[PDB]
Amino acid sequence: QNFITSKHNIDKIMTNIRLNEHDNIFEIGSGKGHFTLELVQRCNFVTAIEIDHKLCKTTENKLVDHDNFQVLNKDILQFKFPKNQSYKIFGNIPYNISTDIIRKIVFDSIADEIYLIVEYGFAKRLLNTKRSLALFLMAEVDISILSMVPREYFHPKPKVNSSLIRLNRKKSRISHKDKQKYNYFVMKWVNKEYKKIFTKNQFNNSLKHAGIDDLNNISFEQFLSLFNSYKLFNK
Repeated sequence: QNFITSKHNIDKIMTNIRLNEHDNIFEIGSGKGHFTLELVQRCNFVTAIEIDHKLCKTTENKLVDHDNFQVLNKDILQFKFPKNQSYKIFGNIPYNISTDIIRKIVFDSIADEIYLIVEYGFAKRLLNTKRSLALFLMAEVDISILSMVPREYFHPKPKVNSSLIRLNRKKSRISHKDKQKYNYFVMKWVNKEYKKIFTKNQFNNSLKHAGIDDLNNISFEQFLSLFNSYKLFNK
């Protein structure tokens, strides 16, 4: 629900999306095909993943004059993305499953660049180093809010505005080796269960060592410093 159908608005949004003629794209949710139509004209090939079969049909009808696409009536959460292919993602996604979609495409796909339209508050949370999802994502991708999408652009009109965000894949900051240890550290840190990860002395030394003077506001680099100190203290 909450589709964007004004061509005028669609163009303004596409203006911030820098996908090119040679990129293969996976669209999360096709809606009635309003963005799908733009993507196929802009990009090399588009694979739209849509759970609702009627929408798949509508999208298909809207793109009748295009050949560089396919619509798959599947569940994004169960979809298996390519493993030896360069591709990007775009998605005007539902708030209710935003968290699951993003973990799915960031942790279970190798898309090197992802463009998503999410609620304004959700987007802000993804950059908040006090939250676990943000800390897990920042180890795999860089995140940036590109523009604000007014709720008037949607229908039904949501009660809050949205944001167009971009996630860029980068070399993981956490080795596959420190996976479990990182997951534990993140959770205990966001829950402020400091005692389970640092003795009082290690805690203070780690903070000064990371240059953190205000616990209520730490950069991701500072958090990584903390995780590194955590590793050192524990063999």
